[PDB]
Amino acid sequence: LLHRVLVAEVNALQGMAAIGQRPLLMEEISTVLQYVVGRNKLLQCLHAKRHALESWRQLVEIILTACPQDLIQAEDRQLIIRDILQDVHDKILDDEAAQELMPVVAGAVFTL
Amino acid sequence: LYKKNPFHLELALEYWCPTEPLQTPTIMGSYLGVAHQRPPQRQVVLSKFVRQMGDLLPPTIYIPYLKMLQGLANGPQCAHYCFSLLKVNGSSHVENIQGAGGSPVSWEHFFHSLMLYHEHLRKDLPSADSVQYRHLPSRGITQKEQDGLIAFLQLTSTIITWSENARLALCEHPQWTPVVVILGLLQCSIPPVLKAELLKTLAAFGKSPEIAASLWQSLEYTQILQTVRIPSQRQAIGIEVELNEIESRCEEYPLTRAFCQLISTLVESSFPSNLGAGLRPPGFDPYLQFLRDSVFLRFRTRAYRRAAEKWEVAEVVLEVFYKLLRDYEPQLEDFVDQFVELQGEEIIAYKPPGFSLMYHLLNESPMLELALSLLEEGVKQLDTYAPFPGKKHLEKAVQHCLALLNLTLQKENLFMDLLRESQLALIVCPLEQLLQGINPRTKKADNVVNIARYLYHGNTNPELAFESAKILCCISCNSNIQIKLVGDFTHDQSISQKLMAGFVECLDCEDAEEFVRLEEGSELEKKLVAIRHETRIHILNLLITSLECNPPNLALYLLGFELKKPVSTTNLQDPGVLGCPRTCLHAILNILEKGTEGRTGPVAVRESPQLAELCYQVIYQLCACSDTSGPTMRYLRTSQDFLFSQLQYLPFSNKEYEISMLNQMSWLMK
Amino acid sequence: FVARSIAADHKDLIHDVSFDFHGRRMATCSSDQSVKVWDKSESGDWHCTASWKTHSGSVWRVTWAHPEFGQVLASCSFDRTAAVWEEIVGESNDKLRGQSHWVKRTTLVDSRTSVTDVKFAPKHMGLMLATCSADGIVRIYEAPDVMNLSQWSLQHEISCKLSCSCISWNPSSSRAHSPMIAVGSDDSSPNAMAKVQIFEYNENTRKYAKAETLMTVTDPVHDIAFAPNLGRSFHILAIATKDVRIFTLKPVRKELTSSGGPTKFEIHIVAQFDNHNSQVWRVSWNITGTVLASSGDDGCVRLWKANYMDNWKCTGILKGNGS
Amino acid sequence: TLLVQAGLFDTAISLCQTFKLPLTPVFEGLAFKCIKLQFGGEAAQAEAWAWLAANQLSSVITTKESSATDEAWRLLSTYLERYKVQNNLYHHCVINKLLSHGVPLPNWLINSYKKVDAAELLRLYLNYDLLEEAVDLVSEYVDAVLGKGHQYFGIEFPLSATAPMVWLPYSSIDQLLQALGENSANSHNIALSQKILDKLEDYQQKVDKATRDLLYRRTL
Repeated sequence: LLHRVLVAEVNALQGMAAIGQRPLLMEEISTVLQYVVGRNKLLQCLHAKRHALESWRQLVEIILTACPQDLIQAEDRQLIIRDILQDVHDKILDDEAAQELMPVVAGAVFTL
Repeated sequence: LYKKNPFHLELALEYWCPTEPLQTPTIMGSYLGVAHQRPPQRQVVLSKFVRQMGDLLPPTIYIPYLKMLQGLANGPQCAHYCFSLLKVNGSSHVENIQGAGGSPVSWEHFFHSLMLYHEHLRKDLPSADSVQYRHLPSRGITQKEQDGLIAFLQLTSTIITWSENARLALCEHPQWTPVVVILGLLQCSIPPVLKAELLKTLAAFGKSPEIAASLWQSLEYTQILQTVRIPSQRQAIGIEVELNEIESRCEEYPLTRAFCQLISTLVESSFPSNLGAGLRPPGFDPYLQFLRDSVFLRFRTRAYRRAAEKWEVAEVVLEVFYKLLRDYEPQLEDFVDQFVELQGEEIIAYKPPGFSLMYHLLNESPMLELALSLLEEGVKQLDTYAPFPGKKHLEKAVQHCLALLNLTLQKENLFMDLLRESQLALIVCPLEQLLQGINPRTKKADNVVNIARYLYHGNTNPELAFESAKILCCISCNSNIQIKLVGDFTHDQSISQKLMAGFVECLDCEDAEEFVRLEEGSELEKKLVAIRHETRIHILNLLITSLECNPPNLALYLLGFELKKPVSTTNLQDPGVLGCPRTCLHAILNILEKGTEGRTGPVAVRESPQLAELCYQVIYQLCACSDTSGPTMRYLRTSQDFLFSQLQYLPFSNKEYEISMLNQMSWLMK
Repeated sequence: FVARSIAADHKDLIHDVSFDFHGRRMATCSSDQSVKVWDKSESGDWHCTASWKTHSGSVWRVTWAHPEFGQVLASCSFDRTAAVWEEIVGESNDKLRGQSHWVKRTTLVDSRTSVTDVKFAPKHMGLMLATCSADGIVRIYEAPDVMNLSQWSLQHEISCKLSCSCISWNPSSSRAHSPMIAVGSDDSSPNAMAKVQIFEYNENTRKYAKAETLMTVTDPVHDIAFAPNLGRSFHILAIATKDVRIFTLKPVRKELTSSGGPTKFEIHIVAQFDNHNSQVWRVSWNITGTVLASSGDDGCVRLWKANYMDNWKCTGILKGNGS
Repeated sequence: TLLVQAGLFDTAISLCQTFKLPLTPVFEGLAFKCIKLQFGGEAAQAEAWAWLAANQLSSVITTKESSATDEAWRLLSTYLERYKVQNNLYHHCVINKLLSHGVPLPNWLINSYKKVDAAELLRLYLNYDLLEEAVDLVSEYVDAVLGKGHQYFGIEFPLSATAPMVWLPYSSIDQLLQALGENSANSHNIALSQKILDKLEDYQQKVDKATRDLLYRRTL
């Protein structure tokens, strides 16, 4: 749709100058479309990382809320939660870390 | 021999030799100045043989030589070198307009011959008052000149089918004017076979859009189809008579097939929106009326000397309709009645041919009867597994028929909402619902069931199983229709067992995503593997969308649930156990089960990562829903141990497919 | 408002007055067959720096080019001509005592009847000059060089099929509105149901195609003006007739099936004002197109503005006292 | 013919001038470059500058364009106004090339050719079935002979007993009235025929008076 719309304007530009600029207008349409393919990859990656973290959080919280207390003892259950908390924290205390994950991460740190 | 080149190899280039350097300025990637290699002795003898069999050609070798040149003109360079030979064979006869001895295998001899036949045939025209004893008119073309003209038209048509330069530098010629001479000969009383090779020569010329735009106005001006029917005129004129009075007299149809092929090129170079203006309302529909109401709706009526040609006619008309619906996108002005002044009266324009096609597919039309009773007739021949005359043309005529209905479903919602905003006083029905209309032959709703029967041929016609699975995926989106598909797919248990087989047969097929990337492979094999893979993806999407539709749904049938009980009481079992059929659940498991013994983990997680992502999603839906989960979460442990045998291979790892692997892992953790 | 006054010493009725682009010079033209140029001193006075005969008829308008084309004037006449003039520095030929340093570079002669109005185009179109005349035609002339202003090419004749009284170019510098010219008519015939016509340069034909016709302007028209475009998605057009009128002209977005035709407008009357109690003889806009001025047989210039609700109202009356 | 295919038109014209050759292929080939352009894609629009800049158009002026395609039509207009000595043939050529390619004629080309022959234009409109533009061409031409803008049809002097005698293409007008009447089942073919007939007596009563006014000035 974006390609059809940008090409429609590059047909609506009725002039001598626009006929001469038409190659460069298609070339700049090519960089805009490549950036938008990048934006679509970014949104699908930020979905997939977040969907995986939500699925992992769902698994951890069933191990904690629904499994019997006589299948993980009072010390190993504590070590598993102490270690998971420290690993779940460092991946969000690093400054490259995606902000879309923070509502899942703090949501896990609360249950932990 | 050289007449086909299925691997593009231009091997006829040993029979050519460059007399002029090609100056193609558009490759900018090498610096090795290879100075003037001399052409090899093989090529220097062969390109000499092609020339020296032209030396003083006797009338017996003439047609063999034109056919030898037709085979050797196959390919883009082969055509340009043959065009250059036929040019050099003429460029010698200057001033000496009495010494009749130029080459009879040259462009100028051929176009002058066509102009002379046009000049003579258009002069014997019967002035009415001459009612007395004529002798036999010794001016009709004899078969030796007809079959020579056919050989030269077929040579011309091969050359211009390939070389862009050879369409332009013949149509540009101010003394050969080939479009005007050929359309002029098509108005004359010449045999329909010579008219067919003339129309094919126009169909090969009409590839260049500059030629096509002038050809559209030249066709409209020459009335070879009569678009302007005069109120005093009792007889039509043009191909609408020749089809119904000559071809429907011979039981062979070369003229109408060549006309459909001419329109089939001239749609892909597009048609002028003002086509016919001032002579009639502008637009395409007079050509669509001929192809629909005089060709297509009349292809099952006619008798045929070639039992194959009944299908050779169906291919070339459904191709034109497919192109006209492929490239048309609906717009709000299609739903506004544009008026045009014509000889002082205000008259509405002809709507787009794709709007005309949408309107004729979104109603209980004779065109939809003929489409759906072509899909029935197609399966009804194919389910014999036999060879039959014209089989490949029936398989294509089914392919274009499926692709038309699929293009309707892909554009239907937009067409139906632009009709709601414009408030135009038409009625149209969803194709999802017209496909459930009572087939007048079988007296069942079996049109969708006959679409789904192409899946039982998925190994033998993957291009029919692909469009079938994709059409069925689109129709599965309608939660209203799901409950009825379960009825029509289970009312006949013998058909239901073929439907279950066809959905499983496409999924358990072993072809991997690897073969679409390996550059060594054939185009046709790469294509067929990609078509089989899309067929799996559309079956998994059909299952995914169907599982979130309320029970009973089509996925609960295809996965093996007991839809004659409450779903949660289903006793799922392994294939063959108590006579359990193999189902899409045993296929979705097999796709993920391959490699679960291996240190490398599951095969589809590596070799089909998008197939694996969708397979884990179906298993998640079958475990998250209340009434599948009881049967499923039993079965996955009692027969496959599946959650242990898969979780041992976490995390999954490839740097290309991160998004898909995070989603595979997302569903397995869920 | 505060008024300063100048004795104009024209030997008959003045028909028009026009500022230069900077408001530092003004031109005035008369029935005495003259044009005068007056320059504003750096002391805040004004002085008549040139005063010459331009034509053989009464002069009906005078107009300036944009200064990227120099110091160029155009004037139209009852003798059926228009003339183009350039101020030359240093060419005052003493051998011909009492000629002007404003040299006539050309005379346009193609009009069969009195040339009623003359307007240079918006500069982004090039050095173009429109005229109109009582043969019912608008003519568009064009210089192939900005220095050789003797050469002017007639590029378009536009047939209104009614007498022409006034013309207005659309001042849109935006490449999303095609070049437009509006044309008024003095025609007193009751047979011609509309006295304003609008021509778009429908690029897809090389021609000023008629886009619109103001079917509510049934009464004769003396002057016409498009409002300078403050980014608006719609044009505004003022008209001088039996009353003042203000129209909006909003382009209808073409759906992608309507090739080769001109644009079409959603047109409204936003205002109609009788308050002159008499005919309206000029309409001109301030530099931003937010305030209209208009004159009539009441001996008042009246000022008109939109309030914050687009209710156009009269805001001021400039009137003579006779003291 | 090679220079015309390249688009080197003013050097083809310079060669026609050194060898007496007819300019007809130059005008037909430039019209065919305009036709290729008016149905032309984005490549053909860029290809055009590489021959437009060859034809010396360096004194450019803006705001004159056919959309994109444009300066091919101005070069063609300028050549039809520069080379006036044979101007029937070069208008007839360009119009026959446009009509054989279904292109609606530029109104500048029409109102240039009306000043050269409105009958060779009316012959072309009958050769190409343009019966409405033929009816209104006759409707203007008859009124131009009655002085209502005579100069748009080249006419020095409109119908008067003080002028040369006038002429009209009645052969083409009889054929236009037949070409309308051949479709007599249409009510507006009858109305277009009446629009000619009623106007031709409104003209011929004035030819009768002008004849009587003239005979009374060659018998005194």
